[PDB]
Amino acid sequence: KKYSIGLDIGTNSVGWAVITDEYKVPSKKFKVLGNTDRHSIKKNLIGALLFDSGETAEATRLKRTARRRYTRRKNRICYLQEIFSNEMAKVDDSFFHRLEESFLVEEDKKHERHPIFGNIVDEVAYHEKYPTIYHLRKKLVDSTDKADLRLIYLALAHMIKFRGHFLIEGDLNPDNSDVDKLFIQLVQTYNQLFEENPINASGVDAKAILSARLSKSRRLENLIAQLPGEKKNGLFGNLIALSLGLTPNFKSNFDLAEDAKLQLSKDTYDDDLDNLLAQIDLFLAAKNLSDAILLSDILRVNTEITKAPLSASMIKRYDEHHQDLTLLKALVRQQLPEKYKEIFFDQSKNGYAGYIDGGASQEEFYKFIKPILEKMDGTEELLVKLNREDLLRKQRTFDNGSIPHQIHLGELHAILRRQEDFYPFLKDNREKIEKILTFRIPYYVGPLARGNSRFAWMTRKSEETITPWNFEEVVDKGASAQSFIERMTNFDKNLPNEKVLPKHSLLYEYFTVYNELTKVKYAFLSGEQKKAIVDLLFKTNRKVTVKQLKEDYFKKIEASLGTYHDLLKIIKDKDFLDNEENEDILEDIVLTLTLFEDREMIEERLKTYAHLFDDKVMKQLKRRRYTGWGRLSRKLINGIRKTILDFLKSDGFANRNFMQLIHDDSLTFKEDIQKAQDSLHEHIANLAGSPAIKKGILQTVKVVDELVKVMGRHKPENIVIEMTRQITKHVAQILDSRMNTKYDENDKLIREVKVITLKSKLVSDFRKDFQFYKVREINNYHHAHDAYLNAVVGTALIKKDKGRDFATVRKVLSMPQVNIVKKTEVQTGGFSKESILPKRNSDKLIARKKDWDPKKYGGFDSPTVAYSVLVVAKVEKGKSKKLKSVKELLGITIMERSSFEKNPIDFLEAKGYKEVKKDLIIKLPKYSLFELENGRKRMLASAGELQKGNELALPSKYVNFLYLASHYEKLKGSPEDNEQKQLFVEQHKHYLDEIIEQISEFSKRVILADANLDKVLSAYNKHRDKPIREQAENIIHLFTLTNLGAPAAFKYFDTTIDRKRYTSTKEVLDATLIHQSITGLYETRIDLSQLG
RNA sequence: ACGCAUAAAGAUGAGACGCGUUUUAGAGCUAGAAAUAGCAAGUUAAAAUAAGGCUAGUCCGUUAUCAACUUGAAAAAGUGGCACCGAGUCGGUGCUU
DNA sequence: CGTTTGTACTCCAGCGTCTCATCTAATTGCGT
DNA sequence: TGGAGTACAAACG
Repeated sequence: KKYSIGLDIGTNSVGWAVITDEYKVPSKKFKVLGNTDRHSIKKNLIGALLFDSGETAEATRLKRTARRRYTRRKNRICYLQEIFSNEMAKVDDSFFHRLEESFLVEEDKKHERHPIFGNIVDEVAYHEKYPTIYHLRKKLVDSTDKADLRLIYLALAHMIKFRGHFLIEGDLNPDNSDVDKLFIQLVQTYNQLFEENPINASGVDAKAILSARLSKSRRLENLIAQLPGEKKNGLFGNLIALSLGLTPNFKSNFDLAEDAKLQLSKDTYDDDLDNLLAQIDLFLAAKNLSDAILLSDILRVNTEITKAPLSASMIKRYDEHHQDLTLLKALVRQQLPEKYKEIFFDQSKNGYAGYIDGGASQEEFYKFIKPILEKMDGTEELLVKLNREDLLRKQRTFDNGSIPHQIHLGELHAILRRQEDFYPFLKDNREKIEKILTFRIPYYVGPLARGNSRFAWMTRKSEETITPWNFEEVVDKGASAQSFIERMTNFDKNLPNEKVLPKHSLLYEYFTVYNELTKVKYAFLSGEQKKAIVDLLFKTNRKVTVKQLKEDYFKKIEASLGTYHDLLKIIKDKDFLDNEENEDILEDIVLTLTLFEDREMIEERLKTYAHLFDDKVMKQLKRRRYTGWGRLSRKLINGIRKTILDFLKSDGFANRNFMQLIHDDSLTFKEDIQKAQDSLHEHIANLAGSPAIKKGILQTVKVVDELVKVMGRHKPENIVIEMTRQITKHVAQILDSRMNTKYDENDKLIREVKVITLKSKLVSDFRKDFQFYKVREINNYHHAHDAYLNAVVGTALIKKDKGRDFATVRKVLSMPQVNIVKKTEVQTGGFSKESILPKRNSDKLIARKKDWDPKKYGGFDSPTVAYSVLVVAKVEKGKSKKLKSVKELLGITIMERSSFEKNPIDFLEAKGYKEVKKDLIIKLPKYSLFELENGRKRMLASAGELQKGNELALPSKYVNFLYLASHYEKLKGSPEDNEQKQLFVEQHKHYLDEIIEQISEFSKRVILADANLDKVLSAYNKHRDKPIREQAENIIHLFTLTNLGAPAAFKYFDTTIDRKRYTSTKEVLDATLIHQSITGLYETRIDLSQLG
């Protein structure tokens, strides 16, 4: 018999339906097996799979990189301890050890409690003399006396461990923090160079530039307000180049500097400024201006006093906190004695004592303390500081995120240079320590694997271990840098194994220009004319017009080659460029000038050709750049056999374009078959979009194949799919390739099965036209009905009685039975919640390491179960230790399944069970389905919780009525329909009571939440008087009691009603467990009451 | 002015920064039998950031895939009759296994 | 009297900013 | 979101 399949793909559901030539759905008597006494069930060919949505890989990468950074930060300190290790034995042979025993409780320490000095008086003196680390950093920088080696190490480790951002290149001159006023010096120098004496207006201080939020709008407005400059060089158009990345990247200035580019004042600036060098300070002052605007912004100290600006800022940031605390204590105690014992003694409010010791941030502390400062007398300076957001600040606060590492380098350099003459091993290791601080792995070399990585691409110049001091002697940077881009670039589609040509490659240029000119006709343009036209026009003219100059040449005798011309300007040797014996040299150059960007690999690669052309040409070309990868490889256009490029260069009927030349002639048709070559699990990688659709496609294929398997393996006639978009074009190919695997008398496909695709406008119009209204809040049958209607409308459209069929449509929409299925799944993810709880005496705490007992150290909490196993055994009951037989359900967590699947018997024994019976172990994943009396179903959600399992089969008349009242005004859309709709809905009201009765009966049968039903009924009785719309708007909310899935709270007009949480897992240990196939038609029932 | 480089959505990979938690170290004092009472103080550091693994690397550990049962180490293959009259989570009648 | 267990009721969970590279695919400024 | 954890009072031996 003929039939068709309808489908409806989604992000969380896949409706499937089967219809014969008549639009009704067939039914069959499917067999069941197990230890039950049932043998058959009769089911309808309708269903709807449901599943959990997939997710993106981002959140895993964001932790993988963090794991790498934590694995490297320990190695840096390991190197530094190694350097000190030869001498530290003469001072404190255990210093590095107490620093590791520091974390753990006093009972488990092997050495003394005090980390630094190991005895009480010295530790107290140390904390008395240097209240923070910064008072030590500054002391070491500003001193000429021998420091103790422990202090030097402790200061150095702080900077090597915390080292600031690497985002600024070149040097920073520390004293430029003082010279922020040099705006007048800038305009002065601009006046000296531009002797026309531009405006020297000084009425606006640089302070307004530094203090403001100097966005482009603010920068421009403030700059133009202070200087209506007579030329752009004195205003924003140049000062942006002087203080920010250039928006005028081209034509940065027209008068000086060759009219050439500058971009963002990188380290490359020192050579990009050669345009100014060749034709000339206006451009020198930018350096000091930027240094000033940075340092004077971050540093609150004029550095003329000291070499260590940051240590000098933080001391003042500490002193003001002390001086304000001592004042505020006195004021609060004098004016409000009742608040003193709250603010300064609590640890729960947002007060000061709740800001140090609690978790309170700066923002909420100010929010709390503003009023007490405001209404009290004499606090004006505190109000000023608070409005500036500099009141009671901590040193290591959240906003240190902008300090650059040159400051740390400058401090460390002097720290070494003051002490090296007393401790010789520092003298010959300075270059090593400073290297440890500054060393960084380049972004294109990647992980330093040895072949085991799934990610790495690095290649080695030697088989040796990498350290900071010999990185470039072991990694071969050129090969890694090339592979970095070669890894990601895609392959040629026509022969899927060779790399693609760059867009600017010269062979590609010839190919394109020949393919263009061969189509010129007047009769096709013969070969000698090809040579003449190309040599005259395309090798001389920088933009040959499409039309005119060809006609000019024609009348004289009787789309661009850009890279050729750019090379012609870069190197003037005409016959060096225009020679075949140099084509394979220049092609490498055109590749290098697009494969690299860092201006070091280009030196690395071009250097072999330095003899072949003079210095100036080489230095000019080194700065050139190209970008873009094309479509075709070398093998497809040339080399493979005369080649195709030769045929294009030939004369006669070879003028046929590539796309036709390769296609018609067997001699060149041969390539497309000789290397023509794939399963779904890698074809799916070609699909664009998020994984959320890939999952739906994958499930849809399985559903289709298994439906075909059920139906006696006769192929379906038509398949209708639903989501001008590529994805729905790809899915059609995915289905039809598998379906039509059959070949005709010409060895090509036979269309056994047709694939069709629709758009939702038709089905929505059908809904509105024939009043098959959909309400999304009641039950999950809409997926199946949608799929069925898709199949109906698609088959009707492709075949093309409405006065006869609608009865069948009505009944199949009204059928009570629909094969809803939820996909079982083993859980994957993190072991437990991340928050490290404080120590508690409860035993739920999970140890954070092997030998850190949670009772003393705290730890994680609330782990997650992977799957649950039914176990039957004997357990030791009572003080008399009776080995009572027990049947029990146990949960296996993600952390444990590795051991469990390795050895179930010893794990179940370690749980405490004795004499467990092996073959009675069952695996029960999440969402396993159980059936109990009266059809009361429950799904497992964990070892100790359940979920509902039933669908409410509300009749069609009620959903039809509720549709006409869930929307009243917006639903109208037309007066002639509205009048009769209003006349209809008004003439009966008892349907509200019918809905209440239905919900009450269904809840009494299967939900068993009677208290909430009583509350609902009482509230409905209370509000019976309200108009019909007000009733309906919350009657729609009322079905949240009966819907499938985990229970959740909802609200009724004034009353919130809380969720009921089933927990009685014990009631299930004797229910009929159901195993289902994906479609749900094939079933297996295990009766747990026959076991144990 | 039709044109395409464009911004504005994503997908994937690599390189660095700033915080936040947890446990110790920073000798609280006085009057009282104690409970309690009065006052003083507060800003920093070390160690860990999925338990761990063997391939021993400056490497790997949260994405994707997964009813039963027979065979197969596994991949993988294979295993469940039809017509008719009716509907409250699917029934019944008939034929043939 | 002592124990297990059943219901109703809270309170809760790691986060923000940089640089670089490739791809797809639908969009618009105003190129002239 | 929806699941683990704490604190509370009644049925059963």
